[PDB]
Amino acid sequence: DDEFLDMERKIDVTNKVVAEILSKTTEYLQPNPAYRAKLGMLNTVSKIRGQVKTTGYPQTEGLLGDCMLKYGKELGEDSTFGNALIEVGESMKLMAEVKDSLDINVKQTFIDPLQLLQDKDLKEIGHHLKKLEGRRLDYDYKKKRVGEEVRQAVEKFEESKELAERSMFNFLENDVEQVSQLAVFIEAALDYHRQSTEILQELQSKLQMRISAASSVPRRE
Amino acid sequence: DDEFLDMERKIDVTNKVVAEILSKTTEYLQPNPAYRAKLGMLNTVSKIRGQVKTTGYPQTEGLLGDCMLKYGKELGEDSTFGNALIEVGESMKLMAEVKDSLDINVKQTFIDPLQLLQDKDLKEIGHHLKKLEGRRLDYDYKKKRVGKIPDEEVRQAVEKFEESKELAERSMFNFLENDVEQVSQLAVFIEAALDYHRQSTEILQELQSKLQMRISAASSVPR
Repeated sequence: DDEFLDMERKIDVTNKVVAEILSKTTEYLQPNPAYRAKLGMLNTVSKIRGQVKTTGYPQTEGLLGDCMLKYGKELGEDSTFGNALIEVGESMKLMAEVKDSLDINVKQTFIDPLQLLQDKDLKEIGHHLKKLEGRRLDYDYKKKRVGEEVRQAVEKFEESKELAERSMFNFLENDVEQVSQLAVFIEAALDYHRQSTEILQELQSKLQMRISAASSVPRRE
Repeated sequence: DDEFLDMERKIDVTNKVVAEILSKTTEYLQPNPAYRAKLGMLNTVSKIRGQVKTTGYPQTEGLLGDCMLKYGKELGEDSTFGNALIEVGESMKLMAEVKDSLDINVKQTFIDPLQLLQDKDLKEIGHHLKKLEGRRLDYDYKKKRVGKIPDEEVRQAVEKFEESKELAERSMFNFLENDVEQVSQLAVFIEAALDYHRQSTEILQELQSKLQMRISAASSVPR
């Protein structure tokens, strides 16, 4: 009955992390409350929606991209800054899709998975623990003489007791499944950073050249 | 005199561009309004006794890492998931530290310099033009009164009006001629985001290597 209390506190900790990792992650994607979907919407596992943001939100990078492009054009094709702006905004727009993906890939590939874990094994463990605890109470009170009752009460207490140790031990003997999940997250985060590097590197060059050409001519005084 | 009016429309767009980049950049760094302010105050630290770049605010990556550290240890020295959770949380701590540098460095080398372009170069120009509206409004006054006032009454009204138009003109010209320097400021910015992503890719990988082993060693085991 000791292991029990110990395996329990562990699933108990397991629960706290899943929720926490979920919110902390979901937040990592959209730090701004204004552009972070309702929890109700983020609580659904949509195999056709990885959206973590609110309908239409261009993503920060997109907003930084639109303005550089709008105003860069206004400045005319004769201004080095306006033309560079158009190129930088162009890049920023492509930086918004690479982010849209990070969001999506993490929603459906890491968050929803941790959610199915919540809605299945954990919830199941819960009822096994909740039924048990309940079975445990009606027995204490009853084991002090009633009137076929004391009988099928104990047998009910054991069923629920083992059944609670089964699914619970068979989960704390699972671990590795959750660890593989984490990995799925790091992988998704990896493309986002590598792909964001490639775009920025491209832009970096496109800008290093513009400066050079413009700098190899004596600016009018 | 559009050659003039064209230069004004430009300097006009510039500010709209500049101010917009200042807010969008800031929101980029800190989507969460709670720390946008705590970000415009960031200073570069001296490192005589260590390299600690404090921020004054958490980074999402840091938050997340904390939760994994806290419950990972709580799980148990024997738990595989907690053991993995601890290692992953630690990485998150570096991810955060790298985030702090993007904030600081973009603030220092892109936002402050760009705010400076406002508080000085664009201000000086906004001023000369404002100064010219007066001469131009005054000029047109004495002009509407030729024959009703001295000869120097209108002659001066033009000089200070032309000596001004040329001041606002020459001033707009120089700024628009060195915008090369601004594409240069954008280059300092991209360099910042660029650096930040690579050092992030560097951390993630190190961890992914360790995670595989962890997952492998946890499966190539008896039950």
